[PDB]
Amino acid sequence: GAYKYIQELWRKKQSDVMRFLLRVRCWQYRQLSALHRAPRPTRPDKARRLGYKAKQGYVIYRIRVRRGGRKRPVPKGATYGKPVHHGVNQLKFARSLQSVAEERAGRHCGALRVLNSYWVGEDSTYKFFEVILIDPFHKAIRRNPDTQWITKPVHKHREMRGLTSAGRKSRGLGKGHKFHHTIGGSRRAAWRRRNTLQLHRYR
Amino acid sequence: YPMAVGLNKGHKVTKNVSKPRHSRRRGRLTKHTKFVRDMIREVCGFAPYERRAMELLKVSKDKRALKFIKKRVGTHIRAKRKREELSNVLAAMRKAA
Amino acid sequence: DRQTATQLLKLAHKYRPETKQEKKQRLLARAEKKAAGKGDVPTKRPPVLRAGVNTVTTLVENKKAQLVVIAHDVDPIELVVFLPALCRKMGVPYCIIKGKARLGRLVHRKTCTTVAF
Amino acid sequence: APSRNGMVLKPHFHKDWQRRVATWFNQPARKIRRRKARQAKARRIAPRPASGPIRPIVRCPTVRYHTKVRAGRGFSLEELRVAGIHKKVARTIGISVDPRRRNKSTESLQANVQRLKEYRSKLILFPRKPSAPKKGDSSAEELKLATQLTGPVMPVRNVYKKEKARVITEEEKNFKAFASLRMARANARLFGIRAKRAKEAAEQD
RNA sequence: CGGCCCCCGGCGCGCGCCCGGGUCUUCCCGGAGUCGGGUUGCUUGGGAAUGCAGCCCAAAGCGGGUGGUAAACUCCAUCU
RNA sequence: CGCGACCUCAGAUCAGACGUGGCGACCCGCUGAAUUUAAGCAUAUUAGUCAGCGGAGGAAAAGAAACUAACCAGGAUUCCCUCAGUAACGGCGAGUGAACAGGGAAGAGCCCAGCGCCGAAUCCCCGCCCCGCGGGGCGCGGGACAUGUGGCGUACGGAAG
Ligand SMILES: [Mg+2]
Ligand SMILES: [Mg+2]
Ligand SMILES: [Mg+2]
Repeated sequence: GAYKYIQELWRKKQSDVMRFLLRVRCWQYRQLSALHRAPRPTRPDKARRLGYKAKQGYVIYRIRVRRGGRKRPVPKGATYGKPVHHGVNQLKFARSLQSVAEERAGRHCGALRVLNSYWVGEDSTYKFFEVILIDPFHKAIRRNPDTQWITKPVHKHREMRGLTSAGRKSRGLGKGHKFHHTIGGSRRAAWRRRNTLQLHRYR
Repeated sequence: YPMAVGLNKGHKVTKNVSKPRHSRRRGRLTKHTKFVRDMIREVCGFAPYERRAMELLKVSKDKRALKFIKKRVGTHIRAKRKREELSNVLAAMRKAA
Repeated sequence: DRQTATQLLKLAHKYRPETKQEKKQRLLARAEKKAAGKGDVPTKRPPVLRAGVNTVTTLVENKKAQLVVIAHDVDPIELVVFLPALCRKMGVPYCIIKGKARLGRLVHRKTCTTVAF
Repeated sequence: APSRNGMVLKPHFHKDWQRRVATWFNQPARKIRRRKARQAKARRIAPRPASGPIRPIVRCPTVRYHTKVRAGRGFSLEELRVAGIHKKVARTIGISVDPRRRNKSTESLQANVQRLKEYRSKLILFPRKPSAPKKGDSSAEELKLATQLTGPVMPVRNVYKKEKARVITEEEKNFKAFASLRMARANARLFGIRAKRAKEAAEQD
C-alpha cells in the first residue's frame, strides 16, 4: 500500500521534510534547459493516476514556464482605441500556465500524443510541470485496446484544441447552472446557436 | 384534509425506506485510512501557519486564534475544525504528560 | 557497515527469487508429477524474499515480515521515507543497506529498493 | 423617429445577423432522410420492437406538471431487484435501465414492477439453438406480427378516477373552507417565530 | 426487363475462450499546489462577483461541492 | 591503481518507425479591434464578432451528474419547437438577454489509478520452424521492458473473500 503513503506525504508540502526536497530539486530543475526529457516520473503516485504505466511507449518531459500574466504586445504601450482597452499591464491570459506547459511539450514532439501533466515545482520566476507523452506507433501502445483510443487520428494534438485535463478547465464547460455560457458543446457553439436567426419555412 | 399550502403540504404518499446509495458515504474515516494519515503526521509534522496558531492557542486566546486561521484558511466552517483539532493535539501534548 | 551487510546479503542470497529459467522447468516438473502421483500438496510453503515497496509495505502493516532491508540512494526519497517510521510502529526490524543496485542484483533486475524476509 | 400611438419596440438586429441565418429548405429532405433511417433500422433489428426498449412510468416534476405521467429513462435498479431480473440481463432483453434513479414512494415503485412483469408476461424470446432455459414452445403461434410500433406498452395511459356520486353529508358541507387555507398559511409563516417566543418565556425563572 | 464481368453484410466444418446467479456473514472503499479564500484583470443576463486566469494564502475526512442576496447558527435535500 | 553494478547523461549516415507542408465551407483552442449606435461623448453598443495565430476530422466539439429541483419529483450529451424578447444586465439610457419544467429527433453505455489478492501469471525485439494465402496469429529459443509495479478479476449503480 505504498502509493497511499506517497500521496498523503505529498499533501503536506509546507512541512520541513517536504519543503526541503521540493526546493533542492527546484534548484536542480532550474539548472537544466527549457524542455528536458525525464528518464522516469519524479512522482510515480500522481503520474499513474493520470494514466501513466511503466511500459515502453510512455515518455516524460519536464518543461519550464515563466510565471505571471501577459503584457499586451503593443508598441510603447499605446493601444489607440477607446479607453476601455488601454489595458497594457494588468492582463491575465485566460488559459492556465499548465496548459501552456502541455502545449509546447507537445509542440516540440509532434510524433507524440500528450495524455496530461502535473505539477512538480515553482520558485518565483519559473513553474515546473512534468508532461507525460504517449508514442502512438509503438507496438505496446498500438496493441492493448485499453490504450488504442489515442492512436486514432482525431486525437492528434490535444492541446492545440484544449482537450486534456489542463486544457478543458479553461473552456469553462460543465453541467450545471454555473456553466450554461457553454450549453451546447463549447462557448462559441452556444454563441452561434443563440445568435442565429432560425426563420423557418412556414413562418 | 389535504392542501397544497401550509405546514403538511402536498399529495400524501408512503415513503420507500431503502438503503442509501454507496456514493453518499464518501469522505468517511475508514480506520486503515486513518492509520495512514495519523502515522505520517509525525514523520511530516506541522505547517508553519499551524505552529504559530498553536503558540497562540496554548496561552493567550481563542478569539485571536480563530481570526488568525480565518485569514489563512479560507472560510469560517473550515477555520473552526482546524481550530479544534490543533487544540486536541495540543491537549494530547500538554495534558497527556 | 560492510561486515553486517555481507552477513545479510549472504542470507538473502540463498533466498533468491525465482528466475525465469527455473520457472520454465518448475512447471515442467509440476506436470510430470501430476502425470505421476497427483498429489494434493507438494510444497507446504516455498520460502522466498518479497521485493518491491508496494509489496513490502503491505507485509509490514500486516506484521507478516521478519526483517526489511531498505535501500539508500532512492532517487525521489518520498518513495521510501515513510517506511522507516512505519516499521517502528508495526514492530518490524528494519535496516538501511548501501546501494539500491546491489540488492537489486538479488532479484535479477536493476534496482529493487526494498526486500523483506 | 417615432410617431403617434404605437408600441415601443426593441428589435434585436443590431448585429451581423445575415451571416447567421438558417433557412429550412432541406427540412423536407431531412424528414424523408430520417424516415429512411427509421425504416432501414426497423428491419435491421427485424423481430425486435421499433422504438426500442420499454420505458418506465414517470411523474413530471413541478407544481405545473405533477398531475401527469410521462415515459422515463429507465428502471431504477430496485424494480429489477423486486421484479427479479438482473441489471446486466435487463438491457439485453429489451428493458431500459437507469441506475441513477431513486424511488422515494412505494406507490411509484410498484407500478413499474407491475409494468415490468406485464412486459415479461407478453414477451417471447428466441433461442440460439432450441434449448429453452426458462422458455417454452414454438414462438407463440409465430407471434401474430413481426414488429410493434411507438412503444411496447403505450407509455402514457394518463388515467383518471371514477368517483361516481356522493350525498353531501354533514360536516363536509360545514367546515372545510377558504378559512382553512388562510389559517394554514399563517401557521406556516408564524411557526418559526412563535417557537422563538416559547424559548423566551421559559427562561424567566 | 433480360443476359456479361467485378466487389460486399450475415448459414455451416477446424482455431481460439469458457462457471453464472441468490441469501447471509466478514472485510475493503477512491484522484492536492487541488478545493476553498483574499485581491486583480477579462468575461457573463448572473445581479455582496457566472466563468476564466495571474498572484498571495492554502484545506478537510459523519468530509467536500451545490441549493441563484454577503454573514453566523441549525435542520433537510442533492450530487461525489 | 583497477574491476563491476547502477544512476544521471552524450555521440552515431546505428536497426526500425514516426512528426513537418497544403486545403480550411463546416469544427476546436487562443488572440482581438474600430467603423457604427447612443442624434455629441468616455461606461455601454458594435462584439467576444472582422482581421491575426495554432490544431483537426468526415463530421468535430460535448457526453454518462461534485445535475436539475423543492413535489406524488425528475435522470449522460447534442438538436428542434416552446419557455422568451422572459427573469436579469444597462450613463436602468441606447440597447443587451439566458435557464429549468414541457413536447419531440436520437438513444448506449463504460474504463483506470487507488484499495487488497494472485510465485510478473504481463509486454517488446530478434532466431528458426507446425501452417498459410493478400500476412498476422497461439507454439519452440535468447536479448530487453518491468517490483520506483506489467497483467488478471475490480469502480462508487457498490466490490471482494
Ligand atoms: Mg525506457
Ligand atoms: Mg489605430
Ligand atoms: Mg406567424
